[PDB]
Formats: sequence, C-alpha cells, structure tokens
Amino acid sequence: LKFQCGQK
Amino acid sequence: IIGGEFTTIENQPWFAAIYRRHRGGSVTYVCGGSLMSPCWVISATHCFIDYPKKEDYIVYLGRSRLNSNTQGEMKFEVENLILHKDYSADTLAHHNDIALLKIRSKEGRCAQPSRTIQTICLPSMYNDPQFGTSCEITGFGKEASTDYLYPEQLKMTVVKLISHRECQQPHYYGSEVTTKMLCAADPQWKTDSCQGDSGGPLVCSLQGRMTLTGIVSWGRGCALKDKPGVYTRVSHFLPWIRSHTK
Ligand SMILES: NC(=[NH2+])c1ccc2[nH]c(-c3cccc(OC4CCCC4)c3[O-])nc2c1
Repeated sequence: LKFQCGQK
Repeated sequence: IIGGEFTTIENQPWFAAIYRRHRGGSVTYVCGGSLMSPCWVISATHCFIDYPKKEDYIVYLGRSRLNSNTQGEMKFEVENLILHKDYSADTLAHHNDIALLKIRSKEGRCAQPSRTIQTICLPSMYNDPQFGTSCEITGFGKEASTDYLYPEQLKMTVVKLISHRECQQPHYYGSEVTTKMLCAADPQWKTDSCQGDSGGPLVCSLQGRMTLTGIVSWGRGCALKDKPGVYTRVSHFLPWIRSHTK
C-alpha cells in the first residue's frame, strides 16, 4: 500500500 | 557473501542492484545499495569514484537474480548522484564511504511499494546497536575470494557487530578503523561480505525496527580470521543524508 520502512 | 543462504528479494525488499552500461551492449554489476525513501537509494562512494557518469548506471529494485529478471522488478535511471566530499581511500580503508542516488523511472516516477520493494529505516542520530547484536548483510558478491564471477542468486548471511576496541587491535586493523566505521564478523570467521557486496546494507534491529546500521565498505580478504568486514557507520552520517534528502 504505502511504505513502512523495515517491514518484510 | 561467503556462507549465508540464498534468498529472494522478498526477504530484503530494500536491497537495490546497481549496474553500469558499456558501449558494446553489456551492463555489468557495480554495487548493492538500499532504498531509504521512494526516490533515494544509499550506497558507497568508492563504487562510483572511478566512473562518476550518472547516465551510465541503472538501478533495479525487486531483483532476486543478477542477470535474469524477477517479476515485479523496477528499473531506474540515476537522476542525481551525490558522492561524499571528503571521501578518501588508503591502503585498505575508505573514509566517508557513503553516496546517495536519486532514482527516476523512464515514466518520471520513483519506487512504488510492493512485496518485493520496501524502504529500510535509518537510525536516529549517532544511536547504534551494542556490539554482539546479530545483523544481516545481503548482496550478489563473491562466494570465495578466488571466484572471478558473482552468483546469480541473492545471498544473505548473519554477522555480529564487534567493538572498536576489538577491531582497532594492532593485529586486526589498528587505527585504519575510525569512529565513523563499524566492524562486524562471524564468531568463527566463517561468513562475511566480499567483493561485489560493497554499498549493500548491514541491517540490525534498533528500538524495534530493522534499521540500516552500516554499508558494506571494505575488509582485508573475505572471512579471514581477525579481519572483520568494515561498514560505514550510518548513525554518524545522518546530518549529511538529511542535507541532500530534504
Ligand atoms: N571483505 C569485505 N568485507 C569486503 C566487502 C566489500 C568489498 N568490496 C570490495 C571491493 C573490491 C574491489 C573492487 C570493489 O569495488 C569496485 C568495483 C566497482 C566499483 C568499485 C570493491 O567494492 N572488497 C570488499 C571486501
């Protein structure tokens, strides 16, 4: 959806 | 990477593969990098130093293999290439080995989030994990220091951060290592980063997030005893990063 830095 | 396992980009969705084009038709791999925000990738200045012609590099996001394509990959041109003023190399170390590439796709866009494209987090000003933390490094570099080719599948391995006191020991790197670098090794010197891994990330968990703690920079040999890999200490470059990613 949008970026969530750090998430796989 | 010496050791490690083979992985897919879904396990490192912020890893970027940077290539250089040649007149003749080949495009070759240069270095790894990580996505920090939709339009910015961070890598290492020594990867661009001998050929600072931004129009000859290609950056790919979502790539699990080196020369064949992955479904979901995105291709970009380097719109801005910011190298570090005060970058120096000596017989082993590179100082201020950090660089920023602003990417643009042929349609004028930046990266888009997918299951194979995600940003990695930055640390907070000068804040690092403690030595001992296991961090993971990833990339397409050599599997043995004697290889002359790079693997075609992405690799990853786990290494632990060691202390400056341990790395600055005379029989390790002495003073070649400074407060702006981090050293990480495998307890049993079995896995490490090697040539072809420069510019890719060292990721550790800081306050709950997977953060880009270091950039693969240099090391003597690969996985040699008392020869840790050295990484650019990103927590000490946050001012510089901000200055250009505002
Ligand atoms: N032992 C290590 N931890 C290590 C890590 C990354 C390295 N990168 C290199 C390296 C060696 C020769 C040339 C390089 O980059 C040039 C190729 C293309 C751009 C500059 C390297 O990054 N040695 C490396 C050693």
